[PDB]
This record gives sequence, structure tokens and C-alpha cells, in this order.
Amino acid sequence: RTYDGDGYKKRAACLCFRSESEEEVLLVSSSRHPDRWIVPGGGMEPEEEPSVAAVREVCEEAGVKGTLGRLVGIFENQERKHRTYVYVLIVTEVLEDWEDSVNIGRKREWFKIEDAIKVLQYHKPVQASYFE
Ligand SMILES: O=P(O)(O)O[C@H]1[C@H](OP(=O)(O)O)[C@@H](OP(=O)(O)O)[C@H](OP(=O)(O)O)[C@@H](OP(=O)(O)O)[C@H]1OP(=O)(O)O
Ligand SMILES: [Cl-]
Ligand SMILES: [F-]
Ligand SMILES: [F-]
Ligand SMILES: [F-]
Ligand SMILES: [F-]
Ligand SMILES: [F-]
Ligand SMILES: [F-]
Ligand SMILES: [F-]
Ligand SMILES: [F-]
Ligand SMILES: [F-]
Ligand SMILES: [F-]
Ligand SMILES: [Mg+2]
Ligand SMILES: [Mg+2]
Ligand SMILES: [Mg+2]
Ligand SMILES: [Mg+2]
Repeated sequence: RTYDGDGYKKRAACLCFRSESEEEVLLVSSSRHPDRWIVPGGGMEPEEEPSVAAVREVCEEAGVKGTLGRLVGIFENQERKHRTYVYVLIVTEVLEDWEDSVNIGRKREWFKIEDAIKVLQYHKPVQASYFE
């Protein structure tokens, strides 16, 4: 795990959209609580570029690849002490049997943006804000 100078854990994530119209986004199930949804993402490795970490974590957690788009922003979770670079990713490859599917049975699902914001709100309000 890696950290900013203030001790916040460094993370990266993508908003994995179905298309360039950015109407449908891919969430993945929580590892702790499989009945809940999150935005896929995770820790940056040492010296790892945030865009590289984002794409790698989406591949591991969600089993997708695509065309990397713009940095949306950098988002803090004060409560959990982490700070997340969030990028747009336009999905072009949907893989079966990806890392977390095989290892922890992680699920994924497409959501209209409105619905994504809805299911994120309760446990992951900072993640809901990614879409603002
Ligand atoms: O507190 P939790 O509900 O168990 O959330 C955990 C935890 O997030 P926190 O940093 O807030 O504790 C993990 O972070 P660490 O404990 O490893 O620092 C995070 O891991 P990543 O930052 O690497 O994403 C993991 O997410 P996941 O295991 O899917 O990678 C996520 O669990 P959820 O899947 O329920 O959000
Ligand atoms: Cl879309
Ligand atoms: F995650
Ligand atoms: F992660
Ligand atoms: F991670
Ligand atoms: F991870
Ligand atoms: F990681
Ligand atoms: F990791
Ligand atoms: F990882
Ligand atoms: F991962
Ligand atoms: F993970
Ligand atoms: F969060
Ligand atoms: Mg991960
Ligand atoms: Mg992780
Ligand atoms: Mg993660
Ligand atoms: Mg990781």
C-alpha cells in the first residue's frame, strides 16, 4: 500500500461506461458485503501512475478493459483516510472469468447513472459523488 504525505492511502478507480454516451456504468459487488455495490478501484503501487493503477484495478476487480478517458477528479474519504483518482473508462472488452470472479466470486452489473448513484449512496456516498 502507498500513501500521500498526509498518510492518506493512495487509490485509483474508473467510471467504466458502456459507451461514449456515458449513460450506463459498471459496478462491482463489495468484497465484505456481496449484496452491496461499489465503484471498482484500489491501491496504487509504488511509483505506479494513477491512470495505470486505475486500469489495472478495473481489470482485476471488474474483468473489463477499454479506452482510458479524462481524469474526473481526486476524491477523499475523510472517514477511511484515502484519496482516489477517478478516471473515465470507455469499456471495449468484457472478459469472462476475471481475477476477482474466480478468487472471491465478485459480481458486476451495468447501472444507469441515476441508479448507480442510488445504490452507492448509503455505504459509499463519496463514490456516489464521483458522478456529480
Ligand atoms: O472498510 P471496508 O467496508 O471493509 O472497505 C474495504 C476497505 O476499505 P477501507 O480502506 O475504507 O477500509 C479496503 O481498503 P483496505 O482495508 O485494504 O485499506 C478496500 O480495498 P481497496 O482500497 O484496495 O479497494 C476494500 O475494497 P476491495 O476489497 O473491493 O478492493 C473495501 O471493501 P469493499 O469491497 O466492501 O468496499
Ligand atoms: Cl453508456
Ligand atoms: F474495490
Ligand atoms: F482494491
Ligand atoms: F488495491
Ligand atoms: F486490489
Ligand atoms: F493494488
Ligand atoms: F491490492
Ligand atoms: F491489486
Ligand atoms: F483488485
Ligand atoms: F481488490
Ligand atoms: F469511498
Ligand atoms: Mg483491488
Ligand atoms: Mg485493493
Ligand atoms: Mg479495491
Ligand atoms: Mg490492489
